[PDB]
Amino acid sequence: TSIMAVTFKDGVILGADSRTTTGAYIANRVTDKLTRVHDKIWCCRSGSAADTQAIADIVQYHLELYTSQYGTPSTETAASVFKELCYENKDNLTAGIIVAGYDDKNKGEVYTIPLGGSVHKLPYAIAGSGSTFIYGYCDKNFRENMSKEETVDFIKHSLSQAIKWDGSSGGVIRMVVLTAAGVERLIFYPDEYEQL
Amino acid sequence: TSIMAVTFKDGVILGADSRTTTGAYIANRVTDKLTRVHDKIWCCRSGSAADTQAIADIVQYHLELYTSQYGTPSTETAASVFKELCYENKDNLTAGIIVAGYDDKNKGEVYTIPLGGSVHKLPYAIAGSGSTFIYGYCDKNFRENMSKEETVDFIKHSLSQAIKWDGSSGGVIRMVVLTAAGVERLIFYPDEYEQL
Amino acid sequence: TTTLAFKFQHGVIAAVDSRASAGSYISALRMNKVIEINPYLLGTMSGCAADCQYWERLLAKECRLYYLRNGERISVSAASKLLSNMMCQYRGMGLSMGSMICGWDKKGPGLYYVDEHGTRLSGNMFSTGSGNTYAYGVLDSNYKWDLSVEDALYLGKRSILAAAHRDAYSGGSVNLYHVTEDGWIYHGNHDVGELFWKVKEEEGSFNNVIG
Amino acid sequence: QFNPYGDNGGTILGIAGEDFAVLAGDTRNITDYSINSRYEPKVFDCGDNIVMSANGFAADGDALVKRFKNSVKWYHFDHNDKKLSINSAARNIQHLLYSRRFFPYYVYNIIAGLDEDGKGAVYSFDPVGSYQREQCRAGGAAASLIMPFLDNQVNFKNQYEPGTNGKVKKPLKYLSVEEVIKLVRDSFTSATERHIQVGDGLEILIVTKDGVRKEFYELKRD
Amino acid sequence: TQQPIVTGTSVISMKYDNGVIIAADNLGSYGSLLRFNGVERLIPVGDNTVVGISGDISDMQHIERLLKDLVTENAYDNPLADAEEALEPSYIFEYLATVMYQRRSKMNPLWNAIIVAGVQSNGDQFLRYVNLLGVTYSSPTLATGFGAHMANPLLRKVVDRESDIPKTTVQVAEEAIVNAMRVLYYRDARSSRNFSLAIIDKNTGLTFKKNLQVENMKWDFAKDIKGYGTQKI
Amino acid sequence: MDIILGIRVQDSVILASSKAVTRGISVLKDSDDKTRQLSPHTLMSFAGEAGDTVQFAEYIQANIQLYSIREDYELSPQAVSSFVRQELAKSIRSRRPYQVNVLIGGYDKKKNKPELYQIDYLGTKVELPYGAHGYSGFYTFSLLDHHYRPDMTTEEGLDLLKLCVQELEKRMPMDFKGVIVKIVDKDGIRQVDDF
Amino acid sequence: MDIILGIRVQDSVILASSKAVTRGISVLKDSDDKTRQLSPHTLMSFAGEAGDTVQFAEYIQANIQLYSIREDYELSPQAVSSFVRQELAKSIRSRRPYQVNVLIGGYDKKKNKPELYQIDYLGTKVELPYGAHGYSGFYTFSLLDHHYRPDMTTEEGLDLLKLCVQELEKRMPMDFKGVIVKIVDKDGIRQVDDF
Amino acid sequence: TTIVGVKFNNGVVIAADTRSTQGPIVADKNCAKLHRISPKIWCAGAGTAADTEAVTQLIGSNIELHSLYTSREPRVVSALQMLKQHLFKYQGHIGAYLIVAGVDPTGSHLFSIHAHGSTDVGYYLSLGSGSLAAMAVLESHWKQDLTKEEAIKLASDAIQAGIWNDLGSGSNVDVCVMEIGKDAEYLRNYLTPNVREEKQKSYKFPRGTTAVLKESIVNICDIQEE
Amino acid sequence: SDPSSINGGIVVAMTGKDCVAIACDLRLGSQSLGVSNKFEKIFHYGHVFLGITGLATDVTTLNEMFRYKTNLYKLKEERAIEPETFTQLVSSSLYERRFGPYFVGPVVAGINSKSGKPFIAGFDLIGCIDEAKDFIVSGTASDQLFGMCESLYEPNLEPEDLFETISQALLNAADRDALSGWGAVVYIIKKDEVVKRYLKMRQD
Ligand SMILES: *[C@@](C)(CO)[C@](*)(O)[C@H](Cc1ccccc1)NC(=O)[C@H](Cc1ccc(OC)cc1)NC(=O)[C@@H](C)NC(=O)CN1CCOCC1
Ligand SMILES: *[C@@](C)(CO)[C@](*)(O)[C@H](Cc1ccccc1)NC(=O)[C@H](Cc1ccc(OC)cc1)NC(=O)[C@@H](C)NC(=O)CN1CCOCC1
Ligand SMILES: [Mg+2]
Ligand SMILES: [Mg+2]
Ligand SMILES: [Mg+2]
Ligand SMILES: [Mg+2]
Ligand SMILES: [Mg+2]
Repeated sequence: TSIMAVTFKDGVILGADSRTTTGAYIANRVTDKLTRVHDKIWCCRSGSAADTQAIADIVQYHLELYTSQYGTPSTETAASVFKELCYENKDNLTAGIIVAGYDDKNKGEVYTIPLGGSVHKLPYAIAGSGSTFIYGYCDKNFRENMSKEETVDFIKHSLSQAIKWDGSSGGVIRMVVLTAAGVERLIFYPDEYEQL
Repeated sequence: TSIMAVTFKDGVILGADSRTTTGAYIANRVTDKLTRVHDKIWCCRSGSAADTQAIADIVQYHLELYTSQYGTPSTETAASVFKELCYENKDNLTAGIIVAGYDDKNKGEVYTIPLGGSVHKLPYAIAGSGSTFIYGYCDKNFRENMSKEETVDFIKHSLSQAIKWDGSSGGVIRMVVLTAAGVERLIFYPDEYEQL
Repeated sequence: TTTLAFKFQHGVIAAVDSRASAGSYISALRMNKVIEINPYLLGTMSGCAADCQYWERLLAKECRLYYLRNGERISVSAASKLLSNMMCQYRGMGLSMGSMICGWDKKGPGLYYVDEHGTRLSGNMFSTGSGNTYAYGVLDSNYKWDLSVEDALYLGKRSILAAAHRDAYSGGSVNLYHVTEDGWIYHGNHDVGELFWKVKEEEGSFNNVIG
Repeated sequence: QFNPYGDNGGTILGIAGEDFAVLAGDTRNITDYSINSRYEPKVFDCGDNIVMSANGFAADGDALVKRFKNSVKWYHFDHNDKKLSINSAARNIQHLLYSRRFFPYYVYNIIAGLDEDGKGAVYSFDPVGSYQREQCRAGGAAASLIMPFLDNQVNFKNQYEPGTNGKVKKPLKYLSVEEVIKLVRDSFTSATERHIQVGDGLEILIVTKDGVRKEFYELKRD
Repeated sequence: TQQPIVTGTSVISMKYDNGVIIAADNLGSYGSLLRFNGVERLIPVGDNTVVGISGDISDMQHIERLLKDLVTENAYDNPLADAEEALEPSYIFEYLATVMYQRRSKMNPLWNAIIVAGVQSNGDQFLRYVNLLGVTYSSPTLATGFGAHMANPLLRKVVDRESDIPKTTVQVAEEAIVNAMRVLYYRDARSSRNFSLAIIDKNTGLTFKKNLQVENMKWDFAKDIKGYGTQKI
Repeated sequence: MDIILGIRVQDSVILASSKAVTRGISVLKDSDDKTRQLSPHTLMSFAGEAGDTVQFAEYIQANIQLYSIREDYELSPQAVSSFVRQELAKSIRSRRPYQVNVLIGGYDKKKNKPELYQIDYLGTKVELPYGAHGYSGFYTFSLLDHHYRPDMTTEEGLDLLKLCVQELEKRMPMDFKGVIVKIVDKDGIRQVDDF
Repeated sequence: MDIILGIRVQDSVILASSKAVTRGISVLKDSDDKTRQLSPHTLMSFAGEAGDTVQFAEYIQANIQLYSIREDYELSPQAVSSFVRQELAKSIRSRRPYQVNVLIGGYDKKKNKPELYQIDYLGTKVELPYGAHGYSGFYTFSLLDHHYRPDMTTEEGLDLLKLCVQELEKRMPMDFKGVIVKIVDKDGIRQVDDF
Repeated sequence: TTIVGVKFNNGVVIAADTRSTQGPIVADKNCAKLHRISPKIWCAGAGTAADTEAVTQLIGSNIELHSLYTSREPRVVSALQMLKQHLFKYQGHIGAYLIVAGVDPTGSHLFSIHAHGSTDVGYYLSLGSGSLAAMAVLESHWKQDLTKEEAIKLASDAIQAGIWNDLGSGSNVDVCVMEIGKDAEYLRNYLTPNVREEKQKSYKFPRGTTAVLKESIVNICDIQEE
Repeated sequence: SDPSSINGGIVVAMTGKDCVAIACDLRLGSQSLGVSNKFEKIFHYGHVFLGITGLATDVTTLNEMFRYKTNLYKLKEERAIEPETFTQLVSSSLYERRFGPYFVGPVVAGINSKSGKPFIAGFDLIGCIDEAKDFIVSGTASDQLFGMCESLYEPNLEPEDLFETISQALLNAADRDALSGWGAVVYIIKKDEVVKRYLKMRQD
């Protein structure tokens, strides 16, 4: 898996590959790893698909109930619900989740929640097996307050390299753009990103 | 460990960090991982320091004896001696070696010899625990027939990122330039490469 | 440890050593491996010292409550069974306790062997611990029902000595008890070092040992 | 896998006099080959003229002492400020230890004080609750080094009276507090030489009818 | 029972004449990966206590929240919450030590090593250590992990025993701490150059220094070192 | 414990059970009676893990005695054996099963027939003319297969039983210290004091 | 195999060795002689792992017999015991050690003295007035410690030996099928045919 | 153990503590860990004590024979090469961890050596259980262009750090200084900061205290004449 | 299972004024079972004394081996071997079995016949020499012996005073060890006379 979330001037963009493996067999080559827990709060999932689906479903339930009572929740609040689940059930879970969301007050925010259940707020985050191969690239090429088009290129180039070197990553590159304008889904096929 | 060898217009440059660890303790922070097996045939060592030192010493002996009888050996010949040792003793060795050398006929050549004892001739090679973090960066930034100054910057930037993310890598960046002009040793300290 | 106890014409003898070990290290030279539950009830101890002390002192609580409720001393049979039932609760939990419940009741003198498995055996003679085999050798060849109190006390004393000598994990001293229908009678602490040399000379035994 | 136990080293020593008692322990706290503290008190005045030391795994030792101190406090509340006798404290501690028969307090405990006849008393425990009153006891890391010395110098074992040649033993004459403290200091100085976990400092608590008194002595810090 | 995932390395500290100093680097390691570079592992509790934590970061964040809630709870129905009945270093420590020992007794520990540094109401210096086993000890110098092996020897050259504390100034103590942090950066493979330092003084109060860097490093001699034995070039 | 044998003849059931009890390397007792009377015409012998055997037997005994008092009526050997089997089948899937094998020898006063039931610790019940547990059957069943008739007298049953014990005493490496023999018939239960 | 005993009296050495041989759960033989005559005045009994015992004993026997023929002279019991010990000490660090414990009973014709040597499979030699291997000593040494004198007659030695066997037969869980007793004295080696 | 090696202006110095341990027990309070390979080549060993000795005596023997064969003074690189090839051959089973230092016609040298056969070069090194305590001192106080007196001070300070802070190290400090153009000076017990204090009591017994059974003269002399 | 503690036993050696002492218990066992109370663990080759603890078969084997080697030494050198030289011989002989060692704890004691200097030395099972000035201990009660020797010992003791010190060190250490005791022997060694004393002790 290769997943990342990047903040930029107008908000935040989540990115992911689409490969799901059972050993060396590709069980699904068009997976959607970008999952919605609220209107403008999305997460990227890594680790056990069963665990991360079960968590994201519970989180979506909590934020739906939160909204009914207290109005639109913050991205920090969503990350706290993820954390609480990932931390208290760390012995029985294998989940590496990146949470990304857009407020009008706080704008684009990114939280990463690795295996232990710790939370880390960041300008951008990378995770999954393929992330190891792009730590150097992403660190060198990331800038704060990039444009939408710059941020899309950054994620596309980054995940392109992750896919190139990681066998557990591949397929299409899916992206979700979170801004005041709304929610935009993007997709990029191999013939586009492989020639970068 | 973070090691790499890069061919360029005038020849080849070997690069390495200087950190040697025993678990989390840094046993040596000024290690010289760039080792000479012949006048203009050098290698970068990764894995068991005992194994790689023992191998490089045996190889140096073979190439000294080769030279006495048949004249200056090729870089391919040096890589073959490494391979023969690494392959036939693969059950009792943990050695990941990059071989780099300069001929006037063949110019700069780079061979990598990973764990199994296979040989791979490449334009450039990266190895060691810290190499994982710069696969994306090195792939994106490498060009053939670079200048000496470009190649030095490429290695410096690459190993800077490897050191930044890999705890097993660090210290100074050592480099060895192999050209027709001769053999030039370079060194770059933390205050220089950390701010890149 | 080595412990023994046997019934005879004039009641029951109970003899134990006093050594305690923690590996090859002798942690104690003089430990009491007999518990005075009541004036007519004794309990020997072999195995884990903590288990032996806790459960037999808890047995004494339960035997005391029996007397208060019924206005009558508990039998040796009933006391031994209460203990064996305690062992059966912590069945397989890792307790190590080998004990002989000695006493005098209406049926006369009583002797029961009880271990951590919940085993409960009635008999005229028992010996427990690492050195029980050495004690049995002397007991079996010299035991009679027609023993005098003096000779019976010596037999239990000499049988422990045999074990203390050969068994590395038995020794220190010998504690003697004699149970009668008027209660138990303590017949003192006997250092094995001194007792050995004394028995060697008087009896002529242990010829192989030089002194 | 998580190991809930540890070894903080240290060594303790209890000696009972005719009308006094001492409980000594080194002040060094360690893990593996590192020193945590050169002065970490290990012997405590628990009240009612009783002193206590739980040697082995410090966390379990601190928990036990803390619980016993608590037990003394509640003994006063429940029984009209009655003084807890040393024999009653010993029995109470047995039940504190055995409450954990299947997840033991990993400590060798010693208490010292005076019995109800005013004589010196020392009680010794094992991790699971077996106890006994003794005249002399060393516990902990260097216990095997020290105990034989005390058998020889306190109970005069293997010592006979000259001229008789093994026929008459050395008579068991009582020891003064000054003589005992010498044996305590020499015991710990010897243990410090040959045991790596023993050193830094020695703290002695002396119990008499007048109360509890402390004495501190430096030990080698290597 | 668990295993630590994202970890923080050494926390070092020492007493000086008027207070205590505590320091810890800003790194959150993920095995050999130096994953997170902006992690604060010194957590102030009021203006008289700083809790320094090493080990598992998720458990650290949990403890950080317990302490934040402890301050909240202490203020409840407490007119003297910012005065006589304010939280003391000894209260905060004993609370943590209680929690750590309870968790290890349930075989579900908080995988941490904690040093509580502070100054009490009466001006006394407080410095005590507690870890995942519930083991507690106090000393003029305290350090966790690698700091125990490398920092303590250096800090004990300044304050070797209790009587050296009144002779040690804040400048000397801070200098010793900063030197120790440099040594750890040379020799601890799971350390970072960036660190935080906190001073709790009985007169000047709590001084919290962020974004400190290890400086004045010696590397030049590396140029002369060649090969691993016989190599000259 | 080790050897328990059973044989059903014309008008009675005979149970033979070893006398030895061993702890560690020492034989503690050579006169142990490995049996309990469940009712006047029903006897149960037992063998298995130390402690469990007696506890199980006495628990069964108490339950059958309770039934007898409640109904003022003796349960048939078949009914008792089924009750025992269910308890063992219940036990095998418990947290800590009772490791006990039993033989139930009874005389059914209604049908005027002796009955022998063999039940192992799993709750495996079988009605047999002769039975054994553990290794006992390996040595003895060939003799029983050869010599057994259903019209045998009690005396002939005892003689065939002696031959089985003699074979055990010859070919077993194990000294089981002889056997206590008990006979169950219309008149109740009695022990053969000389064997 | 299991039990081998030895006792040195005034003018002779007496060796008692069990007769049982067991394969699996069956006693194959109850008359096995666990001994070999090494020389006219030297007898060696043995006990240990199956097969190794006889192979080792016969190998020793062949070597001592070879020595006797070569020199036309009988080696002293002490010399034989040392030779045997060295072979076992040599064996314990081999690829597959010989798992054999032995007692060597001999009468030294030069010194006119009986001699008993106990040697275990590690090559641990001790000269003793009485000895045993395995668990045998646990039951018998207390009796021997009590009753043994160095001036005992051969008949008194046999009576004390009977008492040892009786204790073994009472307290061992193991049926070893009695013992073959042999006496070694100045006149050579003879077997006690009634024991 | 704690052992160090420090280079200086005109040579090299090595130092060691003097404690040897059988687990938590101190077997020898004044052990000699500074071994001689050749007159001006000294090594210091940590790990399995018998291995450090045996391997040092073996290489020292072969070095002496080599020196005789070549009519030359032995070089540190020769000892280094012979040691590592020997240790490598036994794949870490010979638990010898050494700091090798010396002076020869080529100059002054300082190497470390691990049990598996890996070698390192340095201006300052430390090995053993107290290596971290010693290295903390070396990293704090070492500098380029040290004098002989500064290097001995630094070396012994590094050993002291191990003595006081490492339980595996203790007692005294041994030093050996190898300077170019000079005889090597072995300073046995250079520091003695752990002398046992006077005991409070004398435990000398009265003659006749011990019980005796038999007395006999032991013949240690050979068979006599006449 | 542990070869160094199957048979049990202890050896202790001490230096005095112009004298040395070496002592050992007499027990030989099979774990808990006491087998022999006459198993002496001290041997001498000329005027050099060797005490060996540990696995009894190796004790016996090594004695026979060093008897072999010292007898050849003497035939070739035309003189008896000295303690310092013998100590190196023991060390060499043990290390030649580095990867299949004798499970022993040897102790050398003696006086150099030329210099008159008292000498003691101890080894681990594979040859590491411990040349102590004061005392050497070996065996299953080595911890106990260290405690006794370290407290009872004082330098420059006379032969008859040294006897009492070493005897009490051994006796009281043995009485706190299950696998040691069953008798004891003490050798008092001077430049040209050696006295051997069997001690009276508890036999349990
Ligand atoms: C013999 C000595 C050994 O088999 C005998 O069984 C004694 C029986 C006994 C009974 C009551 C009191 C004292 C002794 N047993 C012991 O000494 C046991 C043996 C044993 C060791 C280890 C075990 O764990 C598997 C089980 C049994 N020793 C102990 O219980 C020992 C751990 N405890 C003590 O030594 C406690 N003492 C030490 C001195 O201070 C007072 C407490
Ligand atoms: C410090 C003590 C620890 O590193 C130092 O390295 C010393 C080095 C040393 C060098 C020369 C002389 C004296 C000391 N090492 C020791 O003191 C070692 C500690 C040690 C014990 C066991 C080992 O095996 C894993 C390795 C090291 N002492 C000894 O080696 C000596 C006391 N021998 C033994 O303890 C017996 N060893 C023999 C080999 O098998 C294991 C037990
Ligand atoms: Mg799951
Ligand atoms: Mg791919
Ligand atoms: Mg130290
Ligand atoms: Mg069945
Ligand atoms: Mg004994």
